[PDB]
Amino acid sequence: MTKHIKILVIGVGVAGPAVAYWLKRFGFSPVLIEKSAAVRKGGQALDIRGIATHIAKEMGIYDQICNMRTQIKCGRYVDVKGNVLHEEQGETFGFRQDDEVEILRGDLVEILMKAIADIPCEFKQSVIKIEQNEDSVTVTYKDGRVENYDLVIAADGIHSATRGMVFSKNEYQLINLGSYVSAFTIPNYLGLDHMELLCESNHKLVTLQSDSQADKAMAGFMFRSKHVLEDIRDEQEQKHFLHASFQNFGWETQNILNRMPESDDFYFDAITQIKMKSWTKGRIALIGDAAYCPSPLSGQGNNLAFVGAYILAGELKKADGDYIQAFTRYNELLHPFVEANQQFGVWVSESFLLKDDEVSKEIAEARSNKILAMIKSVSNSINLPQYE
Ligand SMILES: Cc1cc2nc3c(=O)[nH]c(=O)nc-3n(C[C@H](O)[C@H](O)[C@H](O)COP(=O)(O)OP(=O)(O)OC[C@H]3O[C@@H](n4cnc5c(N)ncnc54)[C@H](O)[C@@H]3O)c2cc1C
Repeated sequence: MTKHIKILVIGVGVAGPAVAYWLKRFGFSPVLIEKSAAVRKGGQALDIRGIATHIAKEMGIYDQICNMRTQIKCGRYVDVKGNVLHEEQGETFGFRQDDEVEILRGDLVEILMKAIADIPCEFKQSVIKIEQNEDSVTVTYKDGRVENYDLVIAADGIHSATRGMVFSKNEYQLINLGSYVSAFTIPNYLGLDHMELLCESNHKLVTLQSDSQADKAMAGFMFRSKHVLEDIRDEQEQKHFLHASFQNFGWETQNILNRMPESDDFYFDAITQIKMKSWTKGRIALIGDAAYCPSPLSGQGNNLAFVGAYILAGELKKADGDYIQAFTRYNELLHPFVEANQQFGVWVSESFLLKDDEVSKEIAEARSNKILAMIKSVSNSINLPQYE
């Protein structure tokens, strides 16, 4: 029966715990593994918008998520001289409305994990080899130990090890949107109070905010550049590149970068999308960022994770565990919605920053209203199946 189907879920992020929840709810018995020692605190702020809110509510975690929501009261577009060009309330500023809500990743994962306390999960575990035939998937762990599963569902992030292990270069594209993103936490030297400031130029923008930690501020950088690092993983090269890339930006960049060396949660990566004709191969399926990351410019990453988790578990349910039928349904039903939200992210990468002109209240406001409407449109551009 479905209960006795062995399913390995790799990655305790959003998609992994999400798909584990729905699989369990739909009569299956999944198990989770995680490379990290434990759930990482805080981190990037995730949007739960569109249909993802409906899924969250059915999961019985929506009120919990709201209890832990970000509490930015005010967002401001400012020029390099610190003048306020355009101001908006927090939710509107983040292009959210209605029941939509923003929550830090770590907080959301903790909530997700509490919702699946009955599901076996093993941290500090890593898969080093995967092999499958028609009957089974053989998983080799770090210590050389081996186990067999009927199915493996990998939710191990945009830099998916599993994707590289299972798929060839012809079976997926890493789509570069010609821009970089960086973020780190610093002392709230400005004394921001549940407020975010955003300053921008023709190719770059810098954000600075404080929210749930009063004596801390989260700095953000987004910019376009065709430059390539000799080693994109080299944190020292990242900080040198970022500093040199913003040396003449003005505004608070000097004050922010002066505090960068002492920040301990530094993050830097290219803005990238994962494009796959098929998210699956035999008994293995990718999900979440590993399968179809829409990049931070889309704001749809979380949305796609929840929807993917719901549909995949659903189609497996309807197929009574027949993964071949389910995986096909998984690819067909979900791709257009993924592609829609990915194209939105691409659009943001190409037209959010003013090409020629300097920002003003009129532009900031019109652009804000336009993005709010458009994101609402794409985030709801799928008709969610009812598996129950
Ligand atoms: C700077 C930034 C800002 C963002 N902003 C937004 C936003 O505003 N709105 C939005 O909707 N989305 C945003 N996103 C995207 C969003 O964070 C993700 O799409 C979402 O968390 C879903 O990710 P996931 O669960 O598929 O994988 P992840 O959240 O990356 O989790 C993967 C998990 O698997 C683990 N793992 C990794 N490799 C392995 C391995 N080999 N073996 C075992 N475990 C492994 C990781 O430690 C992690 O816990 C942003 C992303 C970034 C980087």
